[PDB]
Amino acid sequence: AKQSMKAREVKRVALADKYFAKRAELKAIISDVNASDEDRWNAVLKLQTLPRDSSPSRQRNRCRQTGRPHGFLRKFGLSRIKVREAAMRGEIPGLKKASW
Amino acid sequence: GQKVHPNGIRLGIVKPWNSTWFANTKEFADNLDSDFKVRQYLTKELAKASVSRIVIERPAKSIRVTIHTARPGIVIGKKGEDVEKLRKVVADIAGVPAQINIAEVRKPELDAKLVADSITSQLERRVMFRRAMKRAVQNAMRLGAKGIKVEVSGRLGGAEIARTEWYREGRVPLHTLRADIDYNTSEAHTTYGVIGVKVWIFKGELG
Amino acid sequence: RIRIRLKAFDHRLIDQATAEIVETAKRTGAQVRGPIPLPTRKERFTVLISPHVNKDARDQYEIRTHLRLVDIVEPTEKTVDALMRLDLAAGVDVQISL
Amino acid sequence: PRRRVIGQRKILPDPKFGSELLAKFVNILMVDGKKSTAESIVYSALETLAQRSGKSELEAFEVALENVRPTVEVKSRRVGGSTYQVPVEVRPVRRNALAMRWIVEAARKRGDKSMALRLANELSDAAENKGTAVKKREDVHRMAEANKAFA
Amino acid sequence: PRSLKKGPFIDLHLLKKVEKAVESGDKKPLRTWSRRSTIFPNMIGLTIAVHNGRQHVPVFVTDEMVGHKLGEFAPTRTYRGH
Amino acid sequence: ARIAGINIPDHKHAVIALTSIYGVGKTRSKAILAAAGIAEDVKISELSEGQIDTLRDEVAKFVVEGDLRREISMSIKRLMDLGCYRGLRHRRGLPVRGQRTKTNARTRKGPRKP
Amino acid sequence: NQYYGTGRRKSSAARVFIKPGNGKIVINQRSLEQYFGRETARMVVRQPLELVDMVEKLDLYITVKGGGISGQAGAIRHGITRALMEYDESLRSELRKAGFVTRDARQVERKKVGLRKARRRPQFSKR
RNA sequence: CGGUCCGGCCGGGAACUCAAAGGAGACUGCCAGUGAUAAACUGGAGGAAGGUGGGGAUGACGUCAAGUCAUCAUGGCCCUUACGACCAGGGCUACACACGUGCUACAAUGGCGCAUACAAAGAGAAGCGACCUCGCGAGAGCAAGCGGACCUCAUAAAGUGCGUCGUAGUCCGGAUUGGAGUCUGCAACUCGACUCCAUGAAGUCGGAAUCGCUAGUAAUCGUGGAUCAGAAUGCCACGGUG
Ligand SMILES: [Mg+2]
Ligand SMILES: [Mg+2]
Ligand SMILES: [Mg+2]
Ligand SMILES: [Mg+2]
Ligand SMILES: [Mg+2]
Ligand SMILES: [Mg+2]
Ligand SMILES: [Mg+2]
Ligand SMILES: [Mg+2]
Ligand SMILES: [Mg+2]
Ligand SMILES: [Mg+2]
Ligand SMILES: [Mg+2]
Ligand SMILES: [Mg+2]
Ligand SMILES: [Mg+2]
Repeated sequence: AKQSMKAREVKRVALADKYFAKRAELKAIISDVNASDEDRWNAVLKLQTLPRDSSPSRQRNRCRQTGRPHGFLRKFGLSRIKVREAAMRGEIPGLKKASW
Repeated sequence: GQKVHPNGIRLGIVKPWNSTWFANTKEFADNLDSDFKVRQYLTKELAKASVSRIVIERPAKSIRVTIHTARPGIVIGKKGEDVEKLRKVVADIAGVPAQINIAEVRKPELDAKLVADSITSQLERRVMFRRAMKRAVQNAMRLGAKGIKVEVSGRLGGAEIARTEWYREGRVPLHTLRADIDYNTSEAHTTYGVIGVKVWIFKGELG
Repeated sequence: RIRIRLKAFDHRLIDQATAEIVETAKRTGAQVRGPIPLPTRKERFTVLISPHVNKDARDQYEIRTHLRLVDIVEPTEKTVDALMRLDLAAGVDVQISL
Repeated sequence: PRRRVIGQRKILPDPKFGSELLAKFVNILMVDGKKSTAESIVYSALETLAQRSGKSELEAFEVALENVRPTVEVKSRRVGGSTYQVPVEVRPVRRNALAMRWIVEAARKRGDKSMALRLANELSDAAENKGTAVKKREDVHRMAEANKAFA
Repeated sequence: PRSLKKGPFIDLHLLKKVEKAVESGDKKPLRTWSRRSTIFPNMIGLTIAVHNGRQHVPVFVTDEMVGHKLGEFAPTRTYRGH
Repeated sequence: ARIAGINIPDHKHAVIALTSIYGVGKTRSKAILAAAGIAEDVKISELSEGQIDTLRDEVAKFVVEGDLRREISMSIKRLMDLGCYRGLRHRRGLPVRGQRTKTNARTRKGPRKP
Repeated sequence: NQYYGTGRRKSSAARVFIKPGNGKIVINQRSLEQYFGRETARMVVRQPLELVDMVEKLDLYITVKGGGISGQAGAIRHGITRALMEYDESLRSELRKAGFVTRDARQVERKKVGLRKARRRPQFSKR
């Protein structure tokens, strides 16, 4: 990916970290069946207002070396290619060419 | 392109892992990242110091970085000021309190990575690539390799078309899993772009 | 009573470590119900070997997470203490649980 | 099999009658690896035949097979350039199998309701030579006969 | 579509703008980008210029357009024929 | 054997027979049967007049046959009038529900001409 | 004394406990007729016994985990054979002839990258 | 083996399954024939496995200046108040059309309905989410348990046993579209999935042509995973039947 893309991702991550609780509460309120309608509406409005980059579903899991927006693996936090590179070198622990 | 990485195919067989630690699915990625960063730092810093294999072992929230280098004295410095700076920076990178060991690479001409680095250096400072390769081959033979291959590729001597040249003196059995095929790569960023140097040093058969 | 779970990736290493732990246990106190083998969590990751296209080409890696249950059922004062500080650790995750 | 002249696989004999041939037939019939259904169907067919014929369960089947069992069939050559449909005296292991296949095909083709019923009908026809399998066999024979010129 | 418990969505800015417009009763088509917004009963009578990527297509809001989203009446692709 | 306008198959089982009525499928038919007090297995042959009447009444309780058609059609018309994306799709004879049209729209597109 | 045999076939792992006298087949605390509804499986289970002398000569309490039906049956058969061998040892001659001592090594072939199944390749459009 | 909540659940037991760790075992080693007395081949015994046992990983020198400067690196050139950067909306989902690869079908070896048996492999803490309640259902509410051979995903489905439909464009087929919804997520209009009710296209085995597969293979049946908030008929795995 571009440096710019990476930066954006970082920013998004930061925002999520910041607003997690603030937005989480709102979400909870919205969910609440035994709660006021107006209150719920207000909560929703607040959520809408909040910066979108603070939403965790607006984060694309990039490779932590390259920034690749695809071929991702959460075990490693890397692009497939990068994992392969690491794997060959011995830099991922326990990982080895599997056969069965 | 279809040669499985000699290190990687033998990783449970006759090769040790560089990263030797355990982690659960949450932190594993983070750990890996940390390792990468520290490797990068060491690479940048210990460029003149002929470093080969930097091993990362992290028990009890504390890293142990066993660096394998041909020049310990330059990496150690006087007493341990050089080491101290490195260690501190590693710690900073990681988060945990760090250690940093410095293993001597006796016979550095038999360490593949080192050889590759040397070749790359030669390429950079504008010598005949082929000659350099030959020299490397000779050195390995002298030092006692059961066999060595080295392989340079792309933009050799400023040639427009990209040639890939390689000398393989001795026995270098890549298919044999029990073979200690110590392999590594290094990229020479010459005036005509990249010359990519691979090297395989069959140090011996194991059992 | 004492439930010691060893998790690691290399099997030889875990066996050695496990053995060491058992030895530590036995000498300093009593009981110890042996190195129990638990099922190896095999983590198959299939990745596209290529940087671009060539999907049928692939590398299928795995992370064999080996588990070893020690299980000690007689906590002497000397012995209970010993497993925390004395044991040391290589590339192993040791989870003791009382 | 360019190099590997090999021994064929030893099937389990049919559970009800202990007949290898019957088992083979069932297998042939079967689709989607549903031996269970297929075998049941076969059994039903056999029963039906027995009810109709009155001879036996397996004997009748054998008889039916016999009347769709091709003595000679055709095979290609191309020696010089054009076609030569040389007849060949088919092997007795294969012969039964071929017949069975034909029968199955006939059953598949047929307009009756249940598969088993259709199969039974086909068998009956074979026994009295006037169904589809029998016709096929006849055709094959004719083909062979015409090309008996080549031998 | 959107859950009945969660309440029908409207873009906050558009809601405010619409309210203002209703309050004044001044007409004059509202420039809108948020196409993802359920039309309200209060929005009936107004003209809202819903974005279509390129331009703001002006939709006169009818009584029949309520439970619909704004972008429904604002076709983004301009296809005629091959 | 008339119910809610159209005729119903005399041989077929009630659950299935009912399904013939526009606006009842399987589940609704079943429901109707339940309401009546009839089993699913019985046919319209061997089904009494009184029995039938109840069923008919039950069916009437749902918006069925011509009424349903009128309703659905009306909805479509409304959509068209709106000129909402959906309406546009309807008018064009292209997939409303968000399918690919590049390929495989043949139901709504119709059988291809060139 | 319990003459016994471990039986495995496909993913099933039967374990057969033979005891002399009579002949009742208990499969997972259920009858042979209950457990295996299909006849073929039953036949397979009984096959070795049939081959050897048995009418009311030995009971067999068995339990089988794993696999499906046919595989399970096979496993059971294998176990039975093993048990017989343990009991007598001279029965091997017959068993061998039958092809029954043979643990059927056929496991399902792993799915292989590129191929849709073990061997089925995807459809090949040449141009 | 004793006790009974007839549940391995509980004393217990280390047998068996099972779980991994270390071994033994397969090498034409042995017998017979053929073969130059050689290699070896054919057959035979033993053996779980037989002649590379099965499956995988393993891809020589090179080829196609094959693919990738959009993983990443990188020579060169070019842009540098724009070919850089931030945002909102739209598009990548367009649709006379043509091709590829799939799934679902066309049905009775089937569907539908009720009862009932048998898997393997996995995944899971911003997670998996029993039980109980509400909800026809997708799901909702409360909420243990479990970084997991424990708890959960999670009742395998084909199958089997009864019943029904009786060859129909049908109780096949499910497209399509109307209505009502559920969940995710600031947000489901463009443009998600799944649900319910309704709707019920084409399609009755496919022209020329053409692909896959030699065994636990094909065929068929399901199940899991990865990425992923959500969203697979794709991919990667797993077993069943065969
Ligand atoms: Mg960059
Ligand atoms: Mg996302
Ligand atoms: Mg390869
Ligand atoms: Mg209807
Ligand atoms: Mg399969
Ligand atoms: Mg090899
Ligand atoms: Mg945007
Ligand atoms: Mg696209
Ligand atoms: Mg998942
Ligand atoms: Mg149907
Ligand atoms: Mg038609
Ligand atoms: Mg083959
Ligand atoms: Mg998902």
